[PDB]
Amino acid sequence: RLFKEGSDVKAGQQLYQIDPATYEADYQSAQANLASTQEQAQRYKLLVADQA
Amino acid sequence: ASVATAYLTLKADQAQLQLTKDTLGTYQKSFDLTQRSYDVGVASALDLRQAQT
Repeated sequence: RLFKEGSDVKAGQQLYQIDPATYEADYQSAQANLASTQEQAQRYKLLVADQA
Repeated sequence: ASVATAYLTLKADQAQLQLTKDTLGTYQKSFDLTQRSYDVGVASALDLRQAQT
């Protein structure tokens, strides 16, 4: 818990960390898939201009 | 007969040389496309070699 109790807080201020440890893993998997497909899309964007 | 066959053979081989020049132009365009595709990184070196051959 990272707020002092009984105080005023603004919107968007973090309150607790709930130990992700699974969402971090699937986020790493999704980013690993993204790192392949975005450079494939960029290479196809470069090659589609010359009609290769 | 000999002069006639020689003239017709030359007349055939002129257009055949034109078509072989068309083939060379087509293959040069294909090799340039595969060279672009190899420089970008989609194809391997082996497709470039097998187009050059």
